[PDB]
Amino acid sequence: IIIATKNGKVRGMQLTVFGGTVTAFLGIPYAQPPLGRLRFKKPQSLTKWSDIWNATKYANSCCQNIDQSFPGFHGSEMWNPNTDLSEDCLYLNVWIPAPKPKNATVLIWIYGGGFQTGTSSLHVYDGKFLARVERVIVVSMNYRVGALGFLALPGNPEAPGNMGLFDQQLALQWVQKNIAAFGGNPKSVTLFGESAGAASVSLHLLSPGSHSLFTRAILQSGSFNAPWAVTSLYEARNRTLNLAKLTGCSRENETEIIKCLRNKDPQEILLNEAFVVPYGTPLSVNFGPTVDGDFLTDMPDILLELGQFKKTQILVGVNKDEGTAFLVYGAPGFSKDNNSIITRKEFQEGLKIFFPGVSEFGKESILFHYTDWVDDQRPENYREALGDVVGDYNFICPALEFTKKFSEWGNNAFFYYFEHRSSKLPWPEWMGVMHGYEIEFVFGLPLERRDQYTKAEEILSRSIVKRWANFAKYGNPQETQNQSTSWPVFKSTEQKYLTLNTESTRIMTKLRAQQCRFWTSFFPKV
Ligand SMILES: *[C@@H]1O[C@H](CO[C@@H]2O[C@@H](C)[C@@H](O)[C@@H](O)[C@@H]2O)[C@@H](O[C@@H]2O[C@H](CO)[C@@H](O)[C@H](O)[C@H]2NC(C)=O)[C@H](O)[C@H]1NC(C)=O
Ligand SMILES: *[C@@H]1O[C@H](CO[C@@H]2O[C@@H](C)[C@@H](O)[C@@H](O)[C@@H]2O)[C@@H](O[C@@H]2O[C@H](CO)[C@@H](O)[C@H](O)[C@H]2NC(C)=O)[C@H](O)[C@H]1NC(C)=O
Ligand SMILES: CC(C)(C)OC(=O)N1CCC[C@H](C[NH2+]CCOc2cccc3c2ccn3Cc2ccccc2)C1
Ligand SMILES: *[C@@H]1O[C@H](CO[C@@H]2O[C@@H](C)[C@@H](O)[C@@H](O)[C@@H]2O)[C@@H](O)[C@H](O)[C@H]1NC(C)=O
Ligand SMILES: *[C@@H]1O[C@H](CO)[C@@H](O)[C@H](O)[C@H]1NC(C)=O
Ligand SMILES: *[C@@H]1O[C@H](CO)[C@@H](O)[C@H](O)[C@H]1NC(C)=O
Ligand SMILES: *[C@@H]1O[C@H](CO)[C@@H](O)[C@H](O)[C@H]1NC(C)=O
Repeated sequence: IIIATKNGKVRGMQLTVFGGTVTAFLGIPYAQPPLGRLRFKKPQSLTKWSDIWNATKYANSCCQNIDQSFPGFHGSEMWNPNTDLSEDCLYLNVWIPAPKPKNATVLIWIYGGGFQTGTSSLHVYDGKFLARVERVIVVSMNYRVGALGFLALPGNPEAPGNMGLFDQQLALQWVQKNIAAFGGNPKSVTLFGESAGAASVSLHLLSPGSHSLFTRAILQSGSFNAPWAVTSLYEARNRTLNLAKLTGCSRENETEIIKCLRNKDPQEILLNEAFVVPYGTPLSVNFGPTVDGDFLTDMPDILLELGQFKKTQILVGVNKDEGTAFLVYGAPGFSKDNNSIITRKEFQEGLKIFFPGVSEFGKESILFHYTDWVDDQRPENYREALGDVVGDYNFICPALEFTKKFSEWGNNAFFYYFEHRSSKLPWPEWMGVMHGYEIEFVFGLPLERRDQYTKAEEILSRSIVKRWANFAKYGNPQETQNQSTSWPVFKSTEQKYLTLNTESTRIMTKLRAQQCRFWTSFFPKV
């Protein structure tokens, strides 16, 4: 089966899914390979081809450093690239239902990974289940990460910043020009993403050049106002310079620095990325979105606060234990291979790791607000508190504050709190409902009865998949047939949200109220 696109013909492949068929187009190029003279620049439009492009395998993943903290462990290694790294990585995938749809809603996935890592080819991003089950079209794209995707010399078009975001945007563009040929409705496009993918989605809501490239948006465990999601022009330029020094590329002509960085091998840029921040951490967003005056015209907190964003519906949510995963990537006394009971002094040391440039008073105030124990003697008190600190600060309270503020400008918003721990989760139990482990439910992996998910999990994924698809098609994430709890609109006053679990889906109000008044109202002053 061959589809004629604006740039040439592309050949796909047939997939058997649940006694049905899905047509997959894996690895369609959507931009000139950003190579040589093109490294660090915005993505350039693709010159047509005459032949038939074979889009039958995932393309190259973009260059990136790899998580090597747990070699051989599926809990970490399932997130690492599963295709060759290359700078030639600006490709996208398309899953379409078979038989070919007539006017199908399109779902576009944007992966996370702190803007330093990630790839669309991961097993948990397989769109074939959504296409089969809900008859939507699923699109995902690779986008540049790290310095190669977000190196910033603001104003300088040789390295303007936000290239990876313009990569995402050129892909949304491609869907607008082409998806009708695949049976998709370019007027019914829902972006969805997780973590840095969700922050990306929220920034497309703010960027005028994306306003007309999509309809609705879903934000899973991420938003641009998260403290890790936007690099300051101060940090960015200090980081660009440190990368220059580290590679022998320091110059006075800012443009000649870039020319110098353009001759370095991709691996020399990767090696030196970690050290551009003196507070070196494997959790460091070394190179991320900036206020570039192109993609972002202003500081996004101002745009959010003053209503300068796309007026549409959003679906936003978080997981119960967003913070735990990060505790084994540097916090003292923590291990995935034991229950990580930590002392007060280990907790205090963990705050220093996660809040590096923060005053002593700032850290004491975190301790004060998170160590008023319901029981003094519980040995896991400090271990649980540090997880909640990292998750509330980095994910939950920014997503809640994003939703309140977005909804105050009159748009329907829906907030969820995912609290199911996957029965297959390879990480230990004290880690709970981890960051990233709703994704397989969203993509319908538990719908495949053959892979050891329980029956309760099949049903939960089935409902979630239905709610996501109804949100994308109809702006309203209900499951209307199986006497399901109705999902209320999130309002700035009521703050109602829906819990997602295998047992009882219920309606609650004002998630982490006390914790988020601390993080959102007080802590930004310290
Ligand atoms: C901004 O950058 C300077 C320079 O960073 C140093 O050089 C880089 C190539 C890289 O290898 C970093 O690890 C280096 O730290 C920072 O200044 C350094 O600060 C640390 C501690 O703050 C100090 O021990 C070093 O001696 C300093 N080096 C120099 C040359 O001043 C600076 O902290 C960075 N951040 C800010 C906010 O200014
Ligand atoms: C849980 O484990 C951590 C990590 O220690 C490593 O992993 C273990 C599973 C085991 O293989 C150890 O030999 C490894 O070193 C423990 O943290 C260490 O604790 C000891 C004594 O308290 C200390 O000397 C080390 O510096 C610690 N390492 C750190 C902080 O990175 C922790 O004590 C274990 N906790 C429990 C309750 O078992
Ligand atoms: C891949 C996925 C997004 C689904 O889940 C995860 O990332 N993990 C869950 C399990 C551990 C593995 C580490 N992830 C690999 C590299 O990802 C990053 C690199 C750098 C910064 C990052 C990230 C991710 C977030 N931030 C921002 C940040 C948030 C909070 C505290 C400090 C930083 C995967
Ligand atoms: C593109 O593919 C054409 C047909 O390939 C068919 O499907 C793939 C998956 C293989 O199983 C192959 O044996 C089949 O014939 C090729 O004939 C054609 O040469 C390919 N073109 C390029 C440029 O690779
Ligand atoms: C698809 O739906 C849009 C409205 O959402 C409509 O304008 C367009 O003509 C439709 N295209 C079809 C049915 O081919
Ligand atoms: C050097 O800097 C000048 C401005 O001072 C700029 O116009 C020129 O393009 C730069 N040269 C190169 C080779 O980039
Ligand atoms: C509704 O329940 C039926 C069983 O009666 C099940 O087969 C179906 O998948 C459910 N639909 C949704 C959207 O959960």
